[PDB]
Amino acid sequence: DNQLSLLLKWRNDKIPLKSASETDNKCKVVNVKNIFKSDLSKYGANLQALFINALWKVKSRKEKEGLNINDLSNLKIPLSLMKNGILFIWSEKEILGQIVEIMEQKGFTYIENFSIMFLGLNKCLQSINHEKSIEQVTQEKKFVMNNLDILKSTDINNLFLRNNYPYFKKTRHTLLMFRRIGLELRHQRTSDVVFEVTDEQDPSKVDTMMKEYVYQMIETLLPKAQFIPGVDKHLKMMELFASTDNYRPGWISVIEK
Amino acid sequence: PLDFTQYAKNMRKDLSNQDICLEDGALNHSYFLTKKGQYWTPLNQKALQRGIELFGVGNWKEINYDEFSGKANIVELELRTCMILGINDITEYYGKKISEEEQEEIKKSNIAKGKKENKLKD
Amino acid sequence: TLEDIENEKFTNLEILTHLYNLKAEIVRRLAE
Amino acid sequence: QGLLQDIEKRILHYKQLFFKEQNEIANGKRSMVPDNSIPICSDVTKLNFQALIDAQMRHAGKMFDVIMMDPPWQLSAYDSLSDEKIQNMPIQSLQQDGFIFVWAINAKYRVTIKMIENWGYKLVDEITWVKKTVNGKIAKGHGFYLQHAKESCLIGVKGDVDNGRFKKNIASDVIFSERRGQSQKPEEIYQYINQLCPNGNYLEIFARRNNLHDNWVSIGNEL
Ligand SMILES: C[S@+](CC[C@H](N)C(=O)[O-])C[C@H]1O[C@@H](n2cnc3c(N)ncnc32)[C@H](O)[C@@H]1O
Repeated sequence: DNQLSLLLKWRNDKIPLKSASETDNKCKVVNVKNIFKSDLSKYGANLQALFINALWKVKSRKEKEGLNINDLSNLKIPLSLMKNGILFIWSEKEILGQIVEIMEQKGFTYIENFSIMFLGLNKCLQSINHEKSIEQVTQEKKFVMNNLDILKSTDINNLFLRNNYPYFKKTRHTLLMFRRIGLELRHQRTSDVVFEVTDEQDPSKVDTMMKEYVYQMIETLLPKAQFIPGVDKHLKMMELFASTDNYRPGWISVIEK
Repeated sequence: PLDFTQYAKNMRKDLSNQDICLEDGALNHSYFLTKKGQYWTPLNQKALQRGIELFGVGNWKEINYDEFSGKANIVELELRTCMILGINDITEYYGKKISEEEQEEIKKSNIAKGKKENKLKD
Repeated sequence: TLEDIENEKFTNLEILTHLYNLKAEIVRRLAE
Repeated sequence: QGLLQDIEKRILHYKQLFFKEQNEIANGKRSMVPDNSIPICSDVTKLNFQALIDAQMRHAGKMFDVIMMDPPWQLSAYDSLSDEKIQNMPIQSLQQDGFIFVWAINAKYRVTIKMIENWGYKLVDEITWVKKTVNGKIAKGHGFYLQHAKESCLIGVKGDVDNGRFKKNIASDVIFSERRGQSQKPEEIYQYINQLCPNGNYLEIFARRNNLHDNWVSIGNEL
């Protein structure tokens, strides 16, 4: 049938949302007026990973705010900052070619891709029966995940999300990966495709419990950039456009403020 | 244009092989009912009949030497000769020169045997 | 290897994918 | 010996089946290939593309609306072509106002974007085909950083493409369908193209006989 008991199993497994760590030696928080206009060579050196949690301002996202693709070109990544490592970036459908060309003009070669397949929660709720806040959406998602054996007879193509786009309806959100060669990678442990039940208002803004999935993917892809206490005197992972509340241990959080 | 039957006929006449299109522009469905490179053309049938009238049933080594069909499958040669003669047992019809068959008509009208598949049975 | 000759689906002409040469294999094996 | 007798009996049986099949074909037995399809057998390098263009002008009066390519990349196939030879194709002449559908592998994602740019197209979309199993689960795969479970169809566009014969905001950019024979694209791509361009002129390059459809001009070595 749907097999949604297996396509949504990660949302009931041993993946909880991780509690933030206060300002100590395990995490470092930097407040900058603009990363795209500032020199990052001093905040961290020899970065083994660089995740750019970029929300893009495109025509697809209507009446929203976000970064601009033309502003990524003048982002200096010095060699001392970044010798060997992978750069992670969220991609829309309008700017994939611009992203890949801009990253090629800096020294990074496209290596991979990662997409999220979106199932609507309204469709799942309606199949189960026969402005929302984040806690309300969380409890609705918990309700959907509980009654996961009533909508098992439904056709999965009838539950997919179909958002408006000029050419084909939007059903996925993709993360591009680029690599610079001057890493002790762990290779095949996460699939390119993950299934998520999401609210339809703005699926680009990935929420917790799925951002945790991305963090776990990145941190199992790079098992030697972890900050072991005492052993390492500097952090090795940097995440730009961080959340001001959750400071992940072992990372450098850069928040625009 | 708003006529895909006639448009397909004309395009197949001008840009497709003679083994893929008919004279009027229709698909040669026999070509697509067989694997590529194994289609028996009417030219092959004419060459087979010409070789039969030239040399007879006999052995098929000579017909594969002078290459009337372009180095075709010899098994198809001693299979499609049975269709014209009407008997799946041509052992007694060995080495006979025939121009007009005169045998298919008489050997396809035997009611004692089974006239199945437009052919008499051994 | 007698049954494997026809397990795969072929075209009508190809179904004798080795009976083509088995036609002479039988003759040679009857010769000696 | 007994094996000779069994072989002779099997020969007689398959001979009878053979004879019945060609009798049926001579009667007028139709084929799985649809009518109204225009198959062309040639090599694309040796092809006289001017003749094809002139025929398309003579009959249809205008060039193709959707072009689909599944290029033979130098990744392993057994009939590959160089990237410059594929770039040397006169794709700029076969189309002026319409879409192009190029199936790109991960190793050839960047060069596919580059060729689509060089041919005069703008990369605007991309359809992901997620492979399903018979049970309905995700089919796994192999990669270097991650496991591959999808294939990419990069979609460029050039010229006036909204002129009353292309449809916007039609179908999902995800195909969740079972894996058919090797290297065979899902059948729903043709339905999506029908939703995109109803009853138009389509050209597909590097075609096989299983890709033959109504209204589709197809070019290939085996087709
Ligand atoms: C990599 S494509 C995949 C086949 C097809 N796209 C499908 O979905 O089944 C392989 C086909 O390309 C065709 N091909 C290879 N070289 C060609 C050439 N130089 N010109 C035209 N077709 C070619 C061959 O006929 C082969 O069947």
